[PDB]
Amino acid sequence: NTLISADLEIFGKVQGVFFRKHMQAEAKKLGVVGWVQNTDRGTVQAQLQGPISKVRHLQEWAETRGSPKSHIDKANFNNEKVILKLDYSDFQIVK
Repeated sequence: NTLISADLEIFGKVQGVFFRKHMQAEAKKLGVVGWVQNTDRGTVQAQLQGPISKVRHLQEWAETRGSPKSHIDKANFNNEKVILKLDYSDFQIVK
């Protein structure tokens, strides 16, 4: 039904801990597409697209679960918009 696109950035101990791999794995199970990236500021950034329910599940994962060794201090969500079709075919880990 309703598709959304939404940005996020996660802060804390979030690099070097398989965060990108685990986020990608969860997104693929959920049917969420887009990308995730390590920033040069020690944070993780992503864009998520998909059915709102599935995006919400992945956003919850990013904010409260993460990978086993990650510690999440904060999660920022913004630029959410309703979209009519997906701009991505799957969820990529990007450099």
